[PDB]
Amino acid sequence: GRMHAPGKGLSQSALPYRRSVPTWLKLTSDDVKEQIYKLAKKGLTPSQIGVILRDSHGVAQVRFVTGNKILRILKSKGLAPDLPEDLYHLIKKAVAVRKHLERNRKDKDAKFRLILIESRIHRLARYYKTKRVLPPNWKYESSTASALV
Amino acid sequence: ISIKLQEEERERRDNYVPEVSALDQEIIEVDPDTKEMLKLLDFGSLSNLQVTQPTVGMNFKTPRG
Amino acid sequence: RAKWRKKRMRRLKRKRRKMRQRSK
Amino acid sequence: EDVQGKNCLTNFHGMDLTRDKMCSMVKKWQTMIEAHVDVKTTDGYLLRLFCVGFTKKRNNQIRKTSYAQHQQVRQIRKKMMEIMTREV
Amino acid sequence: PLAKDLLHPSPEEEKRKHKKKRLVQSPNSYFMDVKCPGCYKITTVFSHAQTVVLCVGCSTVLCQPTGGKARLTEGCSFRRKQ
Amino acid sequence: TKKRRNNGRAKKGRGHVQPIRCTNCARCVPKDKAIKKFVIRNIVEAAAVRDISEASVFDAYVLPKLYVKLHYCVSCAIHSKVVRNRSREARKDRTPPPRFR
RNA sequence: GGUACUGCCUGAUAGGGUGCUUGCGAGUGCCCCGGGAGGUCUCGUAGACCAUG
RNA sequence: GCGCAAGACGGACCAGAGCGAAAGCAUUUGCCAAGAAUGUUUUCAUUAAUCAAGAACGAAAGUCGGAGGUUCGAAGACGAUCAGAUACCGUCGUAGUUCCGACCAUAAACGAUGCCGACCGGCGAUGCGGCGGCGUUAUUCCCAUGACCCGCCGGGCAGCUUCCGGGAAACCAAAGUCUUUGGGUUCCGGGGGGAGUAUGGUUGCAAAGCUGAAACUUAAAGGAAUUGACGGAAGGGCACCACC
Ligand SMILES: [Zn+2]
Repeated sequence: GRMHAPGKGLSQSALPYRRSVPTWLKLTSDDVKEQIYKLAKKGLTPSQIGVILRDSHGVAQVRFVTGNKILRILKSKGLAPDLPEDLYHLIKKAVAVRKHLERNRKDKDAKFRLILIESRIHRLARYYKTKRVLPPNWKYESSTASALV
Repeated sequence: ISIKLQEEERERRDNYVPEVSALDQEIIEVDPDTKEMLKLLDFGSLSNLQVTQPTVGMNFKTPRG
Repeated sequence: RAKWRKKRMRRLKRKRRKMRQRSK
Repeated sequence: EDVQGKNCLTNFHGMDLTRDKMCSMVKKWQTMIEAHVDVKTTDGYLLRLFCVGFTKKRNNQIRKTSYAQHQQVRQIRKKMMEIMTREV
Repeated sequence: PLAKDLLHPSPEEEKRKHKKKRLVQSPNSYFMDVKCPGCYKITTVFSHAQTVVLCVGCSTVLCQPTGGKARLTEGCSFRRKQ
Repeated sequence: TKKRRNNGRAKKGRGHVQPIRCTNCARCVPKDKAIKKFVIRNIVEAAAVRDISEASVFDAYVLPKLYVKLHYCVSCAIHSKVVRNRSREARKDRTPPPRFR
């Protein structure tokens, strides 16, 4: 089940069998691509974009339409995050926990959770060094953590 | 004790019947769904039937406590 | 009973810790 | 407060429920809800007003217990507060 | 019990089973087409829609997001697509 | 040999319960284990009802009732015979006694 | 037009509270008026808890 | 009876209910950050399971500093009971119980049942989210929404039931899928004593903690269940060698 938690659960997305772009959809691959482009120019992560398009424009999976998943399209055009957005998110959350945990020292539980978060970071970052998306001198440090986000 | 002939005398007493069967009624009332299960059996044409209105509240259960 | 002979053992051990001191 | 020469003038002070009633209300399968407000009246008198309420069993209810989720309770609480505050 | 066609389930039961436990994974949500009464415009909306969706010109708020499904504002018609 | 499946206490899926003071004893017992008996009776008992009913200044004055929640540690109950032990199979039955005629 | 009922409180002859008749359980009755007589309503009945060998 | 003060503690509501990694956690209101489950036609694309070394939290008591001392209360002091009580009962009452700041790392810290995963009979209940469904209600019609009511789905705490199968049996839908013996992994036991003692090492202010023998000794120690006999246990039952 969950990595850092006790709970074991089923909550997810089930993609339909047909990878075939349905009839009613009126947008090109290019159209979608421009949409995505400007949406990225508003400062959104690939998830955000995916969600917007799924909701308002009736795009089930961009991936079926344009033949390329979102992050590849963005990274191809040159606009991509420096660090992958999830790693980013975790870093930011850890930032918050730190910031709150400096004022209240008597809080045990938060200290505990911080440590957990840091473990998730270390796992991910290891994985990204091995897949060469980060320079492998890269180090998460408690001090410069506030900078990167 | 089982005396005898008293199995025959009970065969007498037990044997009985009213002039018409209780199973015979000119109008039997039935729920819409019963009529559906009959309509599957192609008996939806039966004459004796009367469809009765379904009860609107659902409580079949005892109030636990 | 267990609890009490555990206790007695700690008494005895404290006493032995006294009778043998690192000065000896 | 004032004595009139074998006449005593009495002004309101407090109010409460008989212990018996209080106990009579409380039962084991229902959520109890409580709140209080401190209100100055228009003549300046300062009053602490207490409020007690209960989740009622519905009439056809099969389920043994009537319980309000915490958010509902907080809501009701807030509304009691509002109401009596406005009244006094 | 001891005899079942795991191959040919009755469609009803398959509507009943959890979305991932079905013989084939079938999403339970659909793309629907929403129309506000006061305007002509048609809008494609995902059945369970996070955020909030808008009709552009009228500034009409189509639907509020909820836990399970987005709930459209009153009087707005909708049609499941296909 | 494990005696009760539930270990005598109602505790499930929680680590520790608030301890309470025995009615009779003062002996500390956790709330789950504590034998609780609720008591609804009349302030004045059987005969003094008909007695005092006549001495009233009010008509149709209903006697107040006393409500008392009781907690007994396992010992005290078996002492007061509020609870008595039963057979191995009959133990399993948690359905309360038939005071309802 | 035919045909029922109807304790009190709230907010409809609905909904929600709550009752009296004999301690209890059944029954029965309890909107208003006029007139009329007939009266200790009937049937059941646990309602019981203050050492040494 | 009226007021005042102090410190503790949050009754009933409170449950085989919830939340947490576990210790543990119940007055109102706000602020601060977390978190599971659920929903999802979102995104990354194997990032994952378990864990020597090493780290975080860890009830009570205990120890150092500070504040505070209502209740209770080891030590102590009486008063009783008793053959004797330095004990059970009772009056007084120090440390402590309380808050803040540093230590300690142990409990029958117990589901006496490691963690991840797959499969294997039902049945009603419940908690949380979702989906659907007549009908009631928040007064009379329309949609929201809430309260009941009838189901379905996924997690949870549990329950009942059963020739699923286990098992020494008690019992267990896991303790099942074990001579028809192999899903992955960590910790760990080898008759009873001697002993969790001696020693060395190590942590601590201290009490102690962690690691941990041997010489010797001994035919059993032990676990379930079965008939007994007994009990100062709970029930019944009889007798003028029991009473009325
Ligand atoms: Zn006691």
